[PDB]
Amino acid sequence: PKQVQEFKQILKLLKSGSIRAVRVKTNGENTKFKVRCAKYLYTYICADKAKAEELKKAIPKDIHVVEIAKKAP
Amino acid sequence: TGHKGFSYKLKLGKKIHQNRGVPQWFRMKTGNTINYNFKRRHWNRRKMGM
Amino acid sequence: AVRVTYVRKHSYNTKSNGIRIVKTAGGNMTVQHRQKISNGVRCGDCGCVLAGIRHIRPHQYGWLGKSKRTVTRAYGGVKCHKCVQKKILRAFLINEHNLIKLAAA
Amino acid sequence: FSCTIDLTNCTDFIEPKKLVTFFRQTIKVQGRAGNTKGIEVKVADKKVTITTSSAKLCKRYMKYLMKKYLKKNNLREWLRVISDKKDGFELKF
RNA sequence: CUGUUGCUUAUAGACGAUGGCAUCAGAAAUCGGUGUUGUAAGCCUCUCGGGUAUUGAAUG
RNA sequence: AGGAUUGAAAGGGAAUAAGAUUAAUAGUUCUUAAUCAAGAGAAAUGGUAACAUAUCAUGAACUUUAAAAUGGAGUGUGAAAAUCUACGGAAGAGUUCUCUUUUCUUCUUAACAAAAGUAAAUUCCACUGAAAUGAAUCAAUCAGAGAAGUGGAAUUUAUUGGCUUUGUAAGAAAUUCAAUGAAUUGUGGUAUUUUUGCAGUCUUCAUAAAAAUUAAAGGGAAUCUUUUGCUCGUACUAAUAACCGCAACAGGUCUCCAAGAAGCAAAAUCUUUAGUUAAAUAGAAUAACGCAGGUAAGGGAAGUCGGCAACAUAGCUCUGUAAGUUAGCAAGAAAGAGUAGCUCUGGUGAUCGAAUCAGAACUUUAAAGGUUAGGGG
Repeated sequence: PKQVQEFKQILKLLKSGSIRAVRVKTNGENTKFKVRCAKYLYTYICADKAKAEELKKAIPKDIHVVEIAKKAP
Repeated sequence: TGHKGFSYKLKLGKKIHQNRGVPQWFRMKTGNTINYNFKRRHWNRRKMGM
Repeated sequence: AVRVTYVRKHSYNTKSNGIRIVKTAGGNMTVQHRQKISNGVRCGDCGCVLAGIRHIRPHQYGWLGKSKRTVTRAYGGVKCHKCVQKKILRAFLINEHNLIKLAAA
Repeated sequence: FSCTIDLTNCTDFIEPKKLVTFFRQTIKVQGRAGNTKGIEVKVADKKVTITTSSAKLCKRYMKYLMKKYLKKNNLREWLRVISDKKDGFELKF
């Protein structure tokens, strides 16, 4: 597992076709966008709800998205 | 031991297979004298020496 | 305290059977397997440990980057800077001495 | 600090007064059971709270003296003090 | 008549034996006498207190 | 091109972890997340320097170097874990007519990677040139073939880069509550032990493996995605019942992990987690003679081949300690005094804390002695 640091690199990950799945985990303070790629699982810790919504919109519609909360699937 | 050669394990399995008694149907054959297998052994009674 | 067991079937505390007991989830402790401590590179002349090269197992040098297993200098990774500096002065001063002593003195 | 005791199903067993006093002459504000001038117990109708600010007290402190009650009045076998996970305690059978 | 059995029986005893009683029998606590230790627990004083006491001790 | 085979389930060695799961297997299954190997899709910069740059930035024959790969003792010290403890609590449990803001339990997190913040030790580099000699360590040791100072580079510290922190990752797990759903999961310590490194010191008429295999150098010849990963072992005991002694034999048989009290101590003794209450049958009675463990008036080796056996001395502190001697010892010689409980005071540090030492009142059954623990000449 690797972590992307700022908002720019994460977008290029969803823009690229290498993506396989996306899981969004909402915590009591932040929300993590975990992009399941071929080799690694990249994650972005978004602490701003406004920028979280922007990242949710940028997800391609043909990919599976899992929304996680206090209860795991 | 846990660690053993492949052919040694198969000889251990054969000794397990041969440690069995005469089946019931065999004992009902006419003119039958084989009721108990005398080549039988147990781990705590006779060591098979291999 | 929590007592542990070996995971592999090596029952003796040899050099390759080093372990570390670390804490895991729920309070139980698991057994790791720790690497052996390795030496570094030495200068071929003075036998001093070379700088800029990590002390890892021989097969792990292949995994490193190209620049991480040498020094960007002549005889880098086999001779110290003091080892090299004397090689340069030996080469130039002996040849210069031969030029004047012999070779049309 | 404001912790309450919920007695919505044991008012017949415990009348809220006594309990309103119990605390008053029993918190050891500085080792003295009774000198709770800074503790605001009041009545709070069905519930009983302490809403104390000046004095030092804790939730486990409150559960301790609550258990002193049901043992003192021999009814600890019937009830059992459980925290409501909301800085308060409620009694269960 | 004697033996068994009961009193987890004693003046007896390895087991037998021996001795005693067997319904006015026996057993039991309790109380009193008699001893040992040393002054209980709650609040120097309560306090010569408290505790034990046949188990092979003596009354009722 | 240089010498063939075999020889280690404790030597060398490419690469996997956490949680869950089974009546029984699990670094092997399942979930999630990784790693390794073998495949497929006229040749760069920076820094004075030590040296540094998500592959970068070519590098053949040949040669060289390094690694794999090297005793032991003792001292100091970095980090982790366990134990103990300070602050702040959340949840549950125990005691409670006598008190106890109380006692106890949980408050966790892997492989592999990241790089907010920040260490200890060592070795090098640049400036300058030290005598009125300085620098420093528990000890040492070091310096014009260049100290100290200032500023830098590198490496080691149980994976990346040692520690906190981060991704994995809370969605797991732990502890609770309700009838699957909800709650929590701070911060510290100039304390002890174990483990793991490090640094110098000492010691040898002892100097304490090799190869597979890997990297670098000198030389200058030539011009991200994806696939596969074969064979065999893997159950169980490992011993007061699974092994060797004819046996469920008080004998023998190599290792790993390791809590509290008390103490110098991994001693004896008691307890926690775990295991067990069965381990060649018992009941009544309470003779002799036994086996094991004790005690004893007065005397004190008179017993006996012989102090055999038993008794006796015993920890710590202070005072003191002879002849002899290979001058090192004898020596814990011998001999003497002290030691408890409670209430205080003082000494030993850092910018709150350590158990240790000394002294003073008062009280008592006058104190190492429960266990452990030299008899001496």
